[PDB]
This record gives sequence, structure tokens and C-alpha cells, in this order.
Amino acid sequence: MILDKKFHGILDQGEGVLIIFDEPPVDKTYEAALETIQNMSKVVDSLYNKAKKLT
Amino acid sequence: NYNKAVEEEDKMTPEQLAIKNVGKQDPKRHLEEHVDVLMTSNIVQCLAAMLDTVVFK
Amino acid sequence: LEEGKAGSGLRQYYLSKIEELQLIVNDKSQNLRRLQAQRNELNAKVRLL
Amino acid sequence: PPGGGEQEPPPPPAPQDVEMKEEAATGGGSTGEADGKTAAAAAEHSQRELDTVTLEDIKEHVKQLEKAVSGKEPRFVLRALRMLPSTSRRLNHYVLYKAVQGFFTSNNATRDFLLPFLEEPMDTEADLQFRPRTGKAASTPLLPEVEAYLQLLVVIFMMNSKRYKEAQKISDDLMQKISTQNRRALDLVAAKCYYYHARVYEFLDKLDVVRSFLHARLRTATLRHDADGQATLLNLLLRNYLHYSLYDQAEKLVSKSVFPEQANNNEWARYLYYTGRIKAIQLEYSEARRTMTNALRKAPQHTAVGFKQTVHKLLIVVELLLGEIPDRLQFRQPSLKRSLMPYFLLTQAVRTGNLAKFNQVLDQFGEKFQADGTYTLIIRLRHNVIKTGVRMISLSYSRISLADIAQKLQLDSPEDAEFIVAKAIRDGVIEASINHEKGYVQSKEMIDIYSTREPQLAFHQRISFCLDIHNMSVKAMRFPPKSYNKDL
Amino acid sequence: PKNPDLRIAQLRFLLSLPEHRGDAAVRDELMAAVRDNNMAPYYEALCKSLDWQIDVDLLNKMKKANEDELKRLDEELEDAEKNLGESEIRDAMMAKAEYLCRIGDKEGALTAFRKTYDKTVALGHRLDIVFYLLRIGLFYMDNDLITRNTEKAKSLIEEGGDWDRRNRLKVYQGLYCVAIRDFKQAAELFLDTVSTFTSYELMDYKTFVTYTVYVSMIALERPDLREKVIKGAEILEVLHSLPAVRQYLFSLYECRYSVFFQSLAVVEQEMKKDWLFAPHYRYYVREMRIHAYSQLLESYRSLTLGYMAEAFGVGVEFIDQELSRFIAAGRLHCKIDKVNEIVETNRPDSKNWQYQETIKKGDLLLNRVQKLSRVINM
Amino acid sequence: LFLLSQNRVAEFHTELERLPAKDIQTNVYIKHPVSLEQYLMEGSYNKVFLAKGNIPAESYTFFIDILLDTIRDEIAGCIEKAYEKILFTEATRILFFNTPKKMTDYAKKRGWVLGPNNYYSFASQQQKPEDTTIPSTELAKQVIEYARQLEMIV
Amino acid sequence: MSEKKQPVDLGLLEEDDEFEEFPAEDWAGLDEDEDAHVWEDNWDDDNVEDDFSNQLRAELEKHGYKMETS
Amino acid sequence: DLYSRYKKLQQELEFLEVQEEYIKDEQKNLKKEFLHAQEEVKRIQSIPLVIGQFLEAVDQNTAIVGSTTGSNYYVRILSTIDRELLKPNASVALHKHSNALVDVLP
Repeated sequence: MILDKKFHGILDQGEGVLIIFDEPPVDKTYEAALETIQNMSKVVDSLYNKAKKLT
Repeated sequence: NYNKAVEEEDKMTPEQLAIKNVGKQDPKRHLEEHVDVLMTSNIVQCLAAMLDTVVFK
Repeated sequence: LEEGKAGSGLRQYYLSKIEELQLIVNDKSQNLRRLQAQRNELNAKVRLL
Repeated sequence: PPGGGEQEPPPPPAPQDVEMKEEAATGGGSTGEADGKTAAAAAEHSQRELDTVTLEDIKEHVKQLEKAVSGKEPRFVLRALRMLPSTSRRLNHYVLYKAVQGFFTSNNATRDFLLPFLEEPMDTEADLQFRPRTGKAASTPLLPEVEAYLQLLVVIFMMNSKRYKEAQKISDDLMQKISTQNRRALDLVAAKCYYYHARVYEFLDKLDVVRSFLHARLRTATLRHDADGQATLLNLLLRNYLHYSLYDQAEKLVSKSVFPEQANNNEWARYLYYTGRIKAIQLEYSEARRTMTNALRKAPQHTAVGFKQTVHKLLIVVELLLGEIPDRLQFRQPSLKRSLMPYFLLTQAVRTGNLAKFNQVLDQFGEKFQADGTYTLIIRLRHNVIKTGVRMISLSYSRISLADIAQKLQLDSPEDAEFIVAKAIRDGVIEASINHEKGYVQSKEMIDIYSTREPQLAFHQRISFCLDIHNMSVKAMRFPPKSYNKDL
Repeated sequence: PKNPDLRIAQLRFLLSLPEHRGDAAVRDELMAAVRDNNMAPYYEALCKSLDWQIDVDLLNKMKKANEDELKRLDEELEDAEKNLGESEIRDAMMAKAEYLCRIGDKEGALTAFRKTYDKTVALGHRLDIVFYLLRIGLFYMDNDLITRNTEKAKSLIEEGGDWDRRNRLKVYQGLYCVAIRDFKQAAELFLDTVSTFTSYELMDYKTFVTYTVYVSMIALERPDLREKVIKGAEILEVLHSLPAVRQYLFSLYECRYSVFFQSLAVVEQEMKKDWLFAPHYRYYVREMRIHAYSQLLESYRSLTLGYMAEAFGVGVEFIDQELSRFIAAGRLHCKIDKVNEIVETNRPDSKNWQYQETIKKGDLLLNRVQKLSRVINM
Repeated sequence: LFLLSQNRVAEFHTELERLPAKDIQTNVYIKHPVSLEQYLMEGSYNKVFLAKGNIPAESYTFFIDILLDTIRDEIAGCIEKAYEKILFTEATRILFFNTPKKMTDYAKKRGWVLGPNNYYSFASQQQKPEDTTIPSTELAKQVIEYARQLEMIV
Repeated sequence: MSEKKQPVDLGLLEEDDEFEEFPAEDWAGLDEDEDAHVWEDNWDDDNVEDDFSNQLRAELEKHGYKMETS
Repeated sequence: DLYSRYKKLQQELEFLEVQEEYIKDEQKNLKKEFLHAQEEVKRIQSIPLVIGQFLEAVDQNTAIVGSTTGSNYYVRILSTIDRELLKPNASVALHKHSNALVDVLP
């Protein structure tokens, strides 16, 4: 059920220690990574227009 | 979200800019608005030194 | 002799490089004043508004 | 007889239109372009000249023109000669002299009219007014064409071309400092010439005249230069210091200067390949890795395949020294593949690290990578295999056994185990906790990244440096718009 | 072609490399050689066959029957020519090209499918000709020749997805996407298995399921399986054909390595000796092992050697070099320590590394804007 | 020998280019310095000590002993780095003979504590982290430079 | 300058004159199974492939015998 | 004339050099005036206003607008609004006094 991600937790065999944690700011790295991936096509297309107009 | 909401059209801009290159038909500049977004984003940079002063002394 | 053609010659060539620096200041004044004409024309345009 | 006799005159006049139209468009375009203000308009024809040289480097012009087709050699500029004003009758002569050779036949030769090339430059090169730019723009393009095919006793003729070039302009110069667009262009023109007869230099003779004179001519280049042509003149000196100079007390850490804007859009790749080739003998791990890989990723304009195979070869050769060897993944070209085929078995054999077998595998079929000279870095690699292997042990578990991992590392002895492992600890690239409780050697091997471990001090310099590079890139997007609006 | 000679002549891979199974393949290959004009294929592959004692017996009859049917298709082509009609010439030249695909010669079938490719009155028959080049391109295992006519014939359909035309083209997409190692985009192709049917032309339905169970079983994670196949009733219908697949799905989803490793030898032996699935046998094994190790190691922070050795049913000496090679080579999680002889990882891959996933695009974008600085002035 | 003695081994690494001139290449003295310096790159001192008697009657064995006398400070200094701790039972074998020159000279050179037949290591990863005040001030100066470079021409 | 590429291309002509189409066809025996495949994955698959080419290539058939012995 | 060009040219060096801080002052001040007039024309657009209806667009940057009372008004549209708001059947809203449109209502 942790592999199913129904709640926050993780098991243990050697020590049996239970740890519960979460990462609230999920909407930051998604929008940032999408801006990087979308801007890659912008810079590459710019290099296509300039590479086309030069050589 | 507004930045990406304009970049989704800026993905289509290099096609028209790669076809016609003559004349401008869209009254939107897509530049000064993002400059203003950067100006609102620089508040973190300008106030980071303020937090450095409040934490320092 | 060999000074006005060699010593003052390289001094005049250094003056030509100074003319190149005044060409960088020159065209910087040119494009900065053309952008100044663009901002003046836009602010004057909203003044006409 | 009818095949080549009937199909013989179609081939020859194929390049005539693009060569005459090319020399008239670049000659009349450059002289007619900067004629009014040569000092004002600068560097407009630089990229045109280098693009025409790189465009004419793969010319198949001369394949059969040795048999009565050499008529292009005796002709030359003949533009407004013998008189500066009243050039109308010479405008008619432009069609006259081009039309005389085309009526029935033409008396031509190959090696006869070569020496008397200085008849016109004695009195008037082109017009007696634009002598420098028309002298170099007249002589320097057509001379490598006749001086092609360096072999077959052309070396002496190339020497005649040398003494003609220096004797006419570059014994010192025609005038001490031209100080114009033909001066800043003359830097890379004389430099490119030095690369042209550099094969003649390195062929049988060596450095005792001209490249030694290139220091006096190099600093005579005035110190106020942008160091573009001066740096290109430094490239031939560093390449002359590449094969066998071997003194490192002056150019290493003394050649390093203010470093002005020396880009040339190629000189970062080849110049940085040169300084990384010289900085690659002391086993540079941090600097030459990133900057030489970047130089590999640079220069995509003309060819990134035929020339980057050597910086790639040296790149991976110095990459396998650190234990982590990245192979060819993102580049698909059938040149680095064939170049890497003999080296692939050993560069893949580095990570496994078998001493006795691969030691015989190297010299077994080793011909070229060990015949490259002095076997220095491979004779360091023969005992670096165990250091990359023990670095893989540092990337492996902590506890070191006396039989399992010692027998696995082909080293079964208690003393040299902890001794050589300690020799890997004193390097400083790894982290270990030397403790002796019952005789076993432990290690903490904490390779945990700076996540939640002093982050501000960790990526502080990352933020400062990245904002410095991106901010000088902001300058690199502010200044070119000024170079756009400068003319209007 | 679409005849069973594609599969019978497709068993030449297991006929060639192993010498144990080379008896039944030459049994039904020699028995099926009298079908679909198999002369030229097995004559080309005669080096991997028996001697020439019985070989030269039927060649005299096949070489004359080839010329007989060929000249009958030529006479029929001449009878169809010089007459008003479009589909008649398409059927004559197309049938001649089908017989030239039966003999296995793509020269006259190349120019033949080029002529009838130029006589295509509609784009649907053009795509049918493209498929006629794909059915032989599977046997010829060409790379670009089968992607050129599909790259050109892909756009401008405008007639909608048919029941077996578009589905058959999607089947071909599954074929060339099984050839290539592309999985994250090939996991969407087999979703139309509801409309698929027994296609004797290229691959049987049970062979299509048997081939997609590898890309689906390995190329998908637990949420992807639970969403796609576990929720779908298709695998629930086709699991009753072979009881092994149900074991390799419920044992993998159930995380029972004691039976998955005992039964994995059938996946190892069955994985090889295949036409298009053999040369990739090294990637599925390692990728599935690292996928299972990331599956068990995902929900587990620390792991003792006792529960691990009992769970996987293998000695510690093997998992030692396993994880030792998967720290640097595999690159699945953080550094592992053996100070207590216990597998103990940290995995700080969320908090700081979730923000650090963009630094690679920041450095590559930094070199790309250095290229942007290289475009300046030249 | 002088370059390796003066800790100029980088000039040796760059100097390894002119010596393979293929002049003799079969004498033991031609390959002796490169094998000894390659063993220095390995760092194994046992092979040098066991190979001390392998040198022929060539009278530079005393100079090789001078080399060992000028590298014993670096080998002994690197083996006595003491990141966490080291026991005397290893220094008995790794170090030189029972002559108490190392424990006497190194007691006045290193200046460390001598415990009960053990070598203790102090000042190891004991540095206290910063108060985050100074890096905040230099971050404020960096912000000043960001307003400068970002808004200078304006 | 781009003029220094000529002797390097001459070295490429010497390497091509060593073996005449021998590595293109002999290496093409594997390239026909490697063509159109992503070469980024071929570094890992070729890494473990060449790593296991000496011994224990498959090793999956041996685990059934190693269960009772280890 | 030959040697006098240096010291005579120095006057042009000073006359062109003095323009640097001048164009700095103009480029730093005229944008402050640009945001002054920009916010001054921005603050004219007030929320309290009357909502009319759009009828037809006769040319670029100028069109007619039907008021709520039924009378048609001829008002030059503002330059900031793009051509997207020029829909013939749209819910345009002018100002109560300025009678200028800021944004249309869905």
C-alpha cells in the first residue's frame, strides 16, 4: 500500500523504524521543468532560424 | 502559469516567423509583459538582502 | 629624422585607434539616441492619447 | 578519341563563371564597399573572406587542367592599371583582354610564367591609390591556387612565393602600420599564409627563422590590438610548441595574459583544444575536462566530425583516468566510430580492471594508440588500472575483506591492501574513516550530497556564478541590439 | 508476403543459430517449400540447409513453374493493358507483385509496387500497397525502407480509421516499436486490442498478446498496469490460454521472487530464439531486474541480508556484486553501506533533488546560450 | 633524480616526452627512473625496499638512498595523516626500523599527543559551522551587484 | 582557418586504406541489429553485454542450480 | 594640418564624450516619465462605467458602438485593446464619462 501511495510512510526490516513525511510544494518543480522544456524548443528554433539565415 | 500560458503560443510563433517574416498583425508584444513579470519577480531578490539585514543586525 | 613618419606615424595610428574608440562612443550615441527617439515617440504617443 | 575529344571542352569552363564572378564580387564588392570609408566600415568582409576560403578548401578545380587549360595562371587583376584617372578605355580593355584569349586559341604554360609576378607591384599594383588592400586582396587569393599540390618540387616555388610575399609587403610591411580593415584582415591573411606554408616549414626544415621572427612581428602587432590576429599568430607558435618544445617555464602560466576578446568563432575550439592539449600532460581532472568537453561541443559551423575526433580521442583518454569513462552516446557519425574501434576494447576494459589479461591485450594488437609517441599516458594507465579499480571499490561497499575482495582485486596481502587503499585515501577525492579495532579497516564512505547539509554555502557559488554567466549573457543580448540600431 | 511463407520462412532464425531445434524448422520448411513458390528463399538460405542431393530435384520444376505462372501473369497483364480501366491493371500488376513477393525478389516487386504505387487512384489502396511493402519488410528487417512509405503515407488520410486498416497499421507500429527499444511511446499502441483479431498475415492474436506481454509487463509500472491491463478485461480473457502468464503477472505484481526466479528460466529460454525479439534479450533481463529491485527498494529504506536472501532465494555473494554493480552502473538510489552488513539507503531524491532535476537543463541551456553568444557577429 | 627529489614530479610528468627517444631502451637504468616514479604513483614502498638489492654495481645506490631520505617525509607524512586514528601495530611494519628517530623527530615536528602505545588524532572535522551572518552580508553585496549589473545602463 | 583538417583527413584516408570495407561489413554484422536503435541505450547494453561476454553471460539458467547450493 | 588633427580632434573627443552621461540622463529620466504618463493614462480607466453594445467596425482603430438607450455612438477605440475585442456581436462596455472601452464581458 506504500507502493500504491495511499498514504505517507515507509517500512523497515533491520530496525523497524517508521518515518512519515510529505512534500507540499509540488507545483513549483512542475511549472519550472515545463518552462525549461518549453523554452528548449524556443532556443532551438531560434538556432534554426539563425542557422538557416546564416548558413 | 501566465508565462507558460504565453509560451504555448510562443511555440507556434516560430512557424509564422518562419513563413512570412513580413508585416506584423498581432498587437501583442509578448515582451514588456514578461519584463513586468520579471520586475514583480525581482522583489524576492531585493528583499533577500533586507532579510539578510534583519537577520544580521 | 624618421620621426614624423615613424614616431608621429605610430602616434597618428594610435590616434586612428582613438578614432575607433570614438566610433564605439559614436555609434553607441547613435543607437542610444535612436532608441531614445523610440521611447520619446512612444511616450509622446501616449501624450497624444 | 571521340569520347574525350568531343566531350573535352564542356568540363573546363565550369568553375570559370563562379571564380570570375566570385573574384569580381568580392574584389569589386570589398574595394567598392569600403572605398569611400575604409576605416569606418570594418569587419564586414571578414566572415565573407573566411567563408569563401572554407568554401574553396574542398575545391576539385584542378584535376585535368594541366593539358592546355592553364590559361588562368598568366592572367591577373588588370583593373585600372598604369593610371588612376580616365579609366573608360580601361573599362573597354576589361572586355578586350578577356575577349582576346577566346577567339581561336591561347598560348599557355604552367611553370614558365611564375617568377615574374612582381612586374606590376614595382610601379602600380592595381591603381597606385589603394595599393595595400588591392595588393593583398589581389595577390593573396590567387597565389595558393598556383601553389597547390605542395609535392612534386613545388617547395622551391613555394619559397619563391615566400620571398615574393615578404619582399613585396611583409618583410616588415609595406608601410609600418596599415591600421585599417586590410590591416586587421592582413593579420589573419598573413597568419593563414603561415598555416599554408607551415607544412613546408615542418616538412624538412625547422624553427630557426620565421616563427622566431614572429615574436618581433608579434609585438611590433601593437599592444592595443583586440588580439584576434595576434592570438591566431600565437596559435602557430603553440602548435610549434605542441610536438616537441617541452619547456614549460615561460608559456605555461607566463603566456597567460589579459586575454582580450579572442573568439573567431573557431579559436575557442581549436585554441582551447591547444591549451587543453598542453594542459593535458599533467593529468588535469577538473578544468580541462569541462572546458575541453565544452570545446568539443563548440565549432558546429563547418564540420564537427572530421576534426573533433582528436579532441574526442584525447577527451575520453583523459576521462578514463578518473574511473568514469563516458563513451560516444549522443553523436552519430561514422568517423569517431572507426577512430574508436581499436580503442573500444581497452576503454571498455578499463572499468572491469583486469591487470594480467588486459596488460597483454594492450600490447597484443596495440599499433596506433601506442604508436602515437612516448606511450606516456598509457604507461601511466598500466598502473592506473588498479587506481581506477580501487576507486570503484570506493564506489563499492565499505568493509574490505582479506580474501573475497582482496582476491577479487588480484592483490592478496594484508600490508599492501591497507597501504595502497591508504594511498587512495591521501588523494582527497574520496571520504573514509580509518579505524583499527580488531584488525579490519572500516570506512564511513559518506557520499551523501549537500541536500539538507549546508546548502547555502554549497550552491552559493553556483548562484553567483550562474547569475554572472547568465548576466553577461544579458549583456550579450543588450549589446547586439545596439550593434543593430547603430546604423539606423 | 501475407502467406504463411512469411512465418515458415521467418523460422530461419531459429533454424540457423541453434543446432538442436534445426530439425522441425527444416521439416516444415522443406515440407512447406512446395508452397507459395519457396524456391528462391530457401535457395538463398541453402548454406544453412542440407546437402545438394535432394536439393536439385525440385529446382527444375519450381524454376519452370515460376516462369509459367510469371508468363501467365505477363499475358494477363498484356490482356488488361490497352483497355479502359483502372482497377483491372491495379489487380494485374498487383497480383504480379504478389507473386514476385512469393518468390522473394524485391527488384521486380520494387518496380512493380512502384508502378501500381503510381497507379493508386485513392490513398486507401496506396496505404494497402504500403502494407504490402511492410509484410515483406518484416522478413527483410529493413529500417528506413519501411518507415519512408509509412512516413509519407501517414499524413493526409482524411478517410477515418477503419476497422482493420488503421488497426493493422497500428499492429505494424507495434512491430517496428518492438524492434526498436522505444517503450514509453509504444505502451499506447496495444490499447486497441479490443478490435484486434486473428491476423494470419503477420502475427496470430496469441502471438500478438505473447509479444505485447513483455513490453507491457516490463515497460510499465504498478499504476500503469493497474490502470491499463489489470482494470482491462482483455488480459483477464487471454490469461486462461496459458497459465504461465498469470503466474508472471500475479507473482510480479505480488512481489514473490521465490517463484518468479524459479519460473524465470522459461522467460529466459523463450526470450531468445525469436525472429525480432532475440537480439534485445539482454535489455529485458537487466531492465526487469533493476525494475524489480527499484520496486522492492522503493517502499523499503533499510534491508537486512536475511529477509533479502530469503525473499529472493539466492546467496548473498551474488546480490553483493549485484547491488555493487547497480550503484554506479545501475544508478538507482544513493550510496549503499555495509558497516552493519545491512542494505541501508537514504534516497534524498524528493526535497532537494526534485528542484535539482532542472540543473541539467540549466547547464545544457547554459552551453546553448553560449552557442547563442557564438552566433553573435557571425 | 633531482626533479623527483625537489618535489617537482609535475616537471617529470611533462618531461616524460623527450626521454623515449628509442636510443637504447634495453638497459635497466633507462627504465629505472620511470619504473621507480611509476611505483611512486602507485606509492608502494615495499617494492622499492625489496628492490633495493636489485640495482647492479652501478654506484648510484647511495643516491637512491638519498632519494628515499628526501621522500620519507612525504611517505611518512601521508601515512601519518590520521583522519580518525591509527594504531602503532601498523606503524611498526609500515614505518622504518626500530631506531627511534621518527618518534623523536616527529614529536618535535608534528607536536601531537602520545597516548598508551597509540597515536591520537585531534582537530579532525572539529570546525564549527558559520553563524550565517557574514554570508548574508556578502549575499546583500551580491544583491547590490545584481541591481548594479541588471540596472546600470538602464 | 579550417586548413589543418586536411592532414587529419589524410590520416582518415590511411585508416580507410588499412582495411578496405572490412570494418564496415564486419561491424555492419552487428550494426544491422543496431541500426535505427537509440545509441544512448547501446552504451549500457553494450557495457553489460561486453562485461558478460567473457563469462556468466546469461546466468539466469544457473540460479536454479544455485538455489540449493547457496 | 597633419599634426594639428590630434589636438584639434581632442575637442571632438570631449564633445562626443560629454554626451555619455547626457544620454544616460535621458534614458533614465524619459522612462520614469514613461511610467508616470503610463500610470496617469492607466488610472483614467475606472471601474464605475456604463455597459453598451457593439454594432459594427468601419475601419482600423475606430468603430461605432450602440448605447443602452438605443442611440449609436461613434467613439475611437483605445490603442491598447487588440483586434480580439472587435467582435461585431460582443458585450462592449465604455466609460460613464470618457466613453472608452477597457474590456468586454462574456
